[PDB]
Amino acid sequence: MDECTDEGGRPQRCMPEFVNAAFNVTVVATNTCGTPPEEYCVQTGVTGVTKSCHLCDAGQPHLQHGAAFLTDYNNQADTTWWQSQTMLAGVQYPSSINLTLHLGKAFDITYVRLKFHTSRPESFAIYKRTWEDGPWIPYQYYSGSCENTYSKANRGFIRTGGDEQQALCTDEFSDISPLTGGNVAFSTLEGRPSAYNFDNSPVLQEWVTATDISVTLNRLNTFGDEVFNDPKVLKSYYYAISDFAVGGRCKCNGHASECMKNEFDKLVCNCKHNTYGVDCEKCLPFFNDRPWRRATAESASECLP
Amino acid sequence: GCAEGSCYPATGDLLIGRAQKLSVTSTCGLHKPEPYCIVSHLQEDKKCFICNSQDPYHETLNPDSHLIENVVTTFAPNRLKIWWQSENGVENVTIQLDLEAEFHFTHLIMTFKTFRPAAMLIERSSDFGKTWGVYRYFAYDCEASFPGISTGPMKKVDDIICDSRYSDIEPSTEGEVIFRALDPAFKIEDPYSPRIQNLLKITNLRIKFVKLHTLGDNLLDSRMEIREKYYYAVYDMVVRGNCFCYGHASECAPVDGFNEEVEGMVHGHCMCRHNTKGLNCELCMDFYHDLPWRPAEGRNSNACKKC
Amino acid sequence: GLFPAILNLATNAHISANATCGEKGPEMFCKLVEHVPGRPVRHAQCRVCDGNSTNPRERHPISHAIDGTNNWWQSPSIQNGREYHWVTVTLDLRQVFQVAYIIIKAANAPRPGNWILERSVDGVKFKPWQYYAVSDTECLTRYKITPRRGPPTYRADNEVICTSYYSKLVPLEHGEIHTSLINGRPSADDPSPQLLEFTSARYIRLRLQRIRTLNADLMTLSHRDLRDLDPIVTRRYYYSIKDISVGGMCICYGHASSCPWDEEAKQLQCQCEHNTCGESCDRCCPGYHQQPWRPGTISSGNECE
Ligand SMILES: *[C@@H]1O[C@H](CO)[C@@H](O)[C@H](O)[C@H]1NC(C)=O
Ligand SMILES: *[C@@H]1O[C@H](CO)[C@@H](O)[C@H](O)[C@H]1NC(C)=O
Ligand SMILES: *[C@@H]1O[C@H](CO)[C@@H](O)[C@H](O)[C@H]1NC(C)=O
Ligand SMILES: *[C@@H]1O[C@H](CO)[C@@H](O)[C@H](O)[C@H]1NC(C)=O
Ligand SMILES: [Ca+2]
Repeated sequence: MDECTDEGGRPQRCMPEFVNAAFNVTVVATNTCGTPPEEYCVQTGVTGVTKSCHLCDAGQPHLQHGAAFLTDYNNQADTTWWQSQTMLAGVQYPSSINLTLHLGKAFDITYVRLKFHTSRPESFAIYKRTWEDGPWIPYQYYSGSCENTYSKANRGFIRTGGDEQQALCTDEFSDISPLTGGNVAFSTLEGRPSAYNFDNSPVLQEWVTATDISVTLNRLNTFGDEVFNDPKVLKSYYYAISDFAVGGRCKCNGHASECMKNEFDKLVCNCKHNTYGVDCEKCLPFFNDRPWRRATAESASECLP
Repeated sequence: GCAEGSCYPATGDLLIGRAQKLSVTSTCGLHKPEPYCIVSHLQEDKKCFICNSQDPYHETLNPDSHLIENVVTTFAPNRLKIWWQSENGVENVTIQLDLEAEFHFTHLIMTFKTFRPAAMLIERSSDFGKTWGVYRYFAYDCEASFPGISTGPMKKVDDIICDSRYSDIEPSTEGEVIFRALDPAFKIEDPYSPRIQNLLKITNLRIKFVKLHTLGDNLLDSRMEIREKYYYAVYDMVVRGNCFCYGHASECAPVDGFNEEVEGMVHGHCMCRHNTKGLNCELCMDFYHDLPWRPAEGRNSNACKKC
Repeated sequence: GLFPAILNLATNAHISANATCGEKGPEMFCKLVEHVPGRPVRHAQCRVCDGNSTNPRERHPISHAIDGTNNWWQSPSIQNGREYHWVTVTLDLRQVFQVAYIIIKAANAPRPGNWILERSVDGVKFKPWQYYAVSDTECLTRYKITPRRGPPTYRADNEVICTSYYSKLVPLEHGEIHTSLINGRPSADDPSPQLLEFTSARYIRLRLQRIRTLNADLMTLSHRDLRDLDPIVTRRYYYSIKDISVGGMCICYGHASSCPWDEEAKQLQCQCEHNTCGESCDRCCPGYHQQPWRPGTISSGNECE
């Protein structure tokens, strides 16, 4: 749907391509090993190394574990994984180790996925950014201590007619079952009562919009050896995610085909239907015949002169 | 600051150096080898082969060995092709760990081959088999396998319960069973008391099999010609623990009389510091009997005072 | 008495496909949330499906489903049409067996959400065995069947249940489905006579009607224009099956030892041993009018005296 009008005089709704929202973009992470010479190793079943007690080095690309390896082609021949600092830094806070993706425009994010290289964190969550420099709201809460960590009901659900914007807490990924390449995925329209009629739901349309996405790794799942505080035990727990998968489209509210990076070094929607703006939110001043509306499937949502 | 404060011994794998100390009443490849395979084999062009466990495993000469004493952790990239294979139609299978002295056990991970066993339980022995405790119960159906055992969330740190979180029906891709003696979050604090110490120190760990998953095809017959579809098999089991020293030294020297010039084993003899004596440093040494023995916690050395 | 040896019924049987990609020229399929493996340099993350090409990996027909050692066929990408949600797979065993279990595992797609397991004896009438849905709620709304609670158990020998535990999206890659028909039944040890025909069929139909979705299609849908959909957002949705292995016993009441292939009739039939009679070991020879013919049991062969 990269066209405005095919054969008729009136145009139709035009949607952008479903390109990945994390490809070839640098993600900012609070922590990153490599400048400190630090060794670590756990049960080596993840890869097959005899000990895997090597070091994180920033100067060695073949040994670095920074945020660059997080987003990439995700080739199955040689996966690239970002690794945080181990428990030597003591990763258990009221705060957390947070990594945030910057996009520069509102994107129609549909799903979020992660590929845990080493283990699923016991308690972690992923956050939103409705508008630039705006407040954060969460997608979903994965924790085995829903009532203790976030004080929320485990395996929560939203009934019909309720506030579907509010997130939930569930223990779907709490036990470290895969221990290698753990797949966790969340979709924006999962469990929403108004999902079927989402095209006529203003609340979902605004809520699904996102500019930046961050993950709050609250608690790191541990075997239970933290009591001894052994140095080998201390370095045997860490965070490692190999793929940061998030899907979305350049949200111009269905009034543009493609978004092109102009000389301002910022993305702008090539708005059609006599509109201009970051998301085609306003029609041209000469074309204020009718109020602006979302590009519904049935209608075209154009601005007459 | 081991001398000024307290340093705890490093925790490592137990199987390294203890591979020969494995026992089980279920091993294929006996004096009469027999075929053993399961439905839905994908990566192998041939359906299955013959178990031959009369020789220790070799990369090329003996690639079909399935002894319990040859299975190790992922030491080599050939981890995918080393494991032990049980017999046909076995319901009471048991494996155990043999320890020279009392060790500390906290958790074990076993990567199964075909199916997580229907019934799984751990048997505890803190006095070299004189008593027989239990850790936890795993069952596909708790009441069917272990009736009278509570099922659900955590109740107590040291309470035996039955959980189905590790007895699923889709373990083919090297599925493993997670067990933790001490909960990551349900532990209020570290008493370091005999109540928790006697419930954590282990002389001979015991793993028992009570049931095996059935796909329904073998429930209509009692013939030996079809029992080979169902069997237990573990890619690798790893047990992490440390030499018990009451928090005096951060390491244990190799056991005397052992000539293993390898890096990785975990011993059970602690050198004595802060004026103490004994195999595990359980008593103050000479001229320092003035104060009673006390454990070392945090930065408190709690060294025995001179008489 | 003595059932014949186990044989994989799916290996030597014919399989029919309702629709597979590649038969309509080239076809472009993008993995749901992830990129293509890096063998072809490919920013547009679709491997080219094909049906008539020189590269074996390009072609993905159903002739690689069971007979292939490790391969798969994928349903055509919905960009061709929305009607491709309903795809049926037929298992042509050519003879009536005693099916005990079925194994289905995907290759590069989530396990199908809504799909039925229909049996057949006469080749015309089809009776389903188990019902599958994306959620336990969908079982009551769509199939009007109460889903089972906790572990999948049978309250009756001939009961039919709707199980959603095998439709979870968590096993995104190589998701597995293990269906049992005897375990958990009240007459589990002794196969009840009514359970015999319930577990006996000649054709097993793997009717797939709905694909498991991450709400990608629901984000962009056009009810008014059903023939105009965004190719990119729908190319990520398709079925994929890589193994339909099935096992069972020959239906001759366990009065044989094996079921070797017969060159005379091109059919697989057990031998009529243990003093049995008839072409299919389903009768007793003349001279035993005192004892009417009846099938044997597990405990004894029940000779025709
Ligand atoms: C990412 O974008 C930059 C900007 O042009 C380009 O130079 C680089 O090659 C791109 N890398 C990938 C992997 O697409
Ligand atoms: C297992 O059980 C069978 C019969 O129930 C018995 O003959 C056999 O000795 C048992 N073996 C073990 C190791 O318990
Ligand atoms: C396409 O496939 C058909 C069979 O499905 C074949 O007859 C035809 O030659 C093929 N077209 C080619 C190879 O160009
Ligand atoms: C076979 O597929 C077509 C679409 O290609 C669909 O309309 C039809 O319903 C399917 N067959 C059955 C029996 O559902
Ligand atoms: Ca990567």
